[PDB]
Amino acid sequence: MMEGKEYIILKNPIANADNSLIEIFSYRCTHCYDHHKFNTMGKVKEKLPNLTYKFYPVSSMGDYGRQANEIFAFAAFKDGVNKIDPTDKNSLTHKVAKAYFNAYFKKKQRWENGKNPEAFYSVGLKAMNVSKADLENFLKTPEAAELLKSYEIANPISQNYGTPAFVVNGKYQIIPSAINSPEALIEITKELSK
Repeated sequence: MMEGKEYIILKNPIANADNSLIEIFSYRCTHCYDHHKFNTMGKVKEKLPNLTYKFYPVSSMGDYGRQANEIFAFAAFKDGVNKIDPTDKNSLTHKVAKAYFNAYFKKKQRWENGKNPEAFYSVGLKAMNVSKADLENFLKTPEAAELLKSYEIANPISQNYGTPAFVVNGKYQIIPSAINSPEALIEITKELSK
């Protein structure tokens, strides 16, 4: 509960993020994979059901960060329409992250280092069971523009301590040395979110 020990105050806050825990992550981030395997954010949601939980991908990370942002924005949008929390293991967000984490870390896939975005999109499109056209049409919408703009802030936040980064109410990033357990993450989030 002390600035500079458990948390820092972001110089610029995430817009529209009151009463929320947001995980800034990358598909090519190993600890992000760990936190997905043990569904950390889902554990927080269980103990703090009334917060909003989001995942902000980091477009500046990986050869395909910019394409991943599109796919995750589409998953977030659809999870929203479907009223499934993105920390739910049945969400499209979770299914998409699982597929990319699996591909990147277990299969050591790199999709030709940036030269084959079609193969990269396909992992996410298959995971969501939608077509490339669905994605192209989503990307024409204002809802897509808003999600993709909101994700821009994940890039400067990721430079504070790397990924994953945990941001509460859009204003405070939990300092990673303070997160010694999901219990600690929950306690800190509960303190910072009131």
